[PDB]
Amino acid sequence: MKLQTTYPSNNYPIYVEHGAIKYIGTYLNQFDQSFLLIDEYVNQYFANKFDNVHKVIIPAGEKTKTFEQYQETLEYILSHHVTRNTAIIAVGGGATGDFAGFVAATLLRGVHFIQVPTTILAHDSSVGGKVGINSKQGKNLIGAFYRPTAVIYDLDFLKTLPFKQILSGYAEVYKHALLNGESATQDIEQHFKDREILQSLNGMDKYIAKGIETKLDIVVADEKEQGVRKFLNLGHTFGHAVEYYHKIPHGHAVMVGIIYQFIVANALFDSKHDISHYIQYLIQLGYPLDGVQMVLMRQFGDIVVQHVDQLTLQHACEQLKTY
Ligand SMILES: NC(=O)c1ccc[n+]([C@@H]2O[C@H](COP(=O)([O-])OP(=O)(O)OC[C@H]3O[C@@H](n4cnc5c(N)ncnc54)[C@H](O)[C@@H]3O)[C@@H](O)[C@H]2O)c1
Ligand SMILES: [Zn+2]
Repeated sequence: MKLQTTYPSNNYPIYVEHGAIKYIGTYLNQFDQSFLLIDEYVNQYFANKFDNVHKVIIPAGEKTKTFEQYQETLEYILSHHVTRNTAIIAVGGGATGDFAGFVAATLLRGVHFIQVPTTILAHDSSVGGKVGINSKQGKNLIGAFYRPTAVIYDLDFLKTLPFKQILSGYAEVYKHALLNGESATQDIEQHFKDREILQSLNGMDKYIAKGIETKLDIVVADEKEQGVRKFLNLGHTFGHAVEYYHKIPHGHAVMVGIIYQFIVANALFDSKHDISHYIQYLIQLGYPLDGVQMVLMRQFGDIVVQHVDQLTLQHACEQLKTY
């Protein structure tokens, strides 16, 4: 399946399929040089699937998204007397994509950029143009909006994901379903009903694709997060925090924030959200359970963005600790 952005100009394809890795060669030709920036671990796993093109091994996961690693990689690459017709190919998860993407965005004011996502959670991150690094202050505080030349998503990369990464990635697949509606949420809940099915990845393809289409509507609609793209931050308000203190996986935190979010909506609008229902769903999936802006779902199809006071968040956290 090939998806494609529909902006008034400068659009990119999104190849989602088992074996899409092939499509990378078709591009590589039209580039002077190509820098294969690949994750430390990811390189171990697929160094062979890849062996004018240079491989740059960067730290694992979030370890590379530092301002320091940003200077070193740009410098190292710059030393290779590059040109504006150079491409940065990002092989790895969301962390490498963001980092490599920020290098590609700032190198010579912007060079060519190929996204090669290898995680479930990367179905979300490789789409939309958000790239960047973290700051000693907080998460993705420094970055840019920069459209890749193409997104090449090969589903076979997913076969080697520990369950920990499956769970983490699922949170985003599930967030999109939530944002996509009540019918898509009950649809995905019934399929991925337990840890076993989830861990097997059976049918994740369809849901991943569905997830990309959902976001592809929102980001083409509101590219710079000036309107509806803020709905994508569902459960990231409380998620982004929890993550930075307990350093759990990104997706694990989102789920906790998605629960939290439901609790808050119940306080304000009294949505009558079966919190007990969502909690049990996380338990069945195998999730280890151990005015501030905010994207709140008042009802499926009625997503809102508004401030919330400490007292409401204080009470929303009280309720959550119940579980
Ligand atoms: N719009 C956006 O740009 C956006 C949206 C969502 C999340 N994010 C960012 O993305 C990151 C989270 O995504 P992530 O989970 O992919 O991060 P990640 O890069 O850290 O990948 C998770 C782990 O999986 C390993 N891994 C990668 N591919 C693998 C594979 N096929 N087999 C086995 N192990 C593999 C990595 O080495 C890493 O240890 C965060 O840094 C977050 O801030 C950005
Ligand atoms: Zn996210």
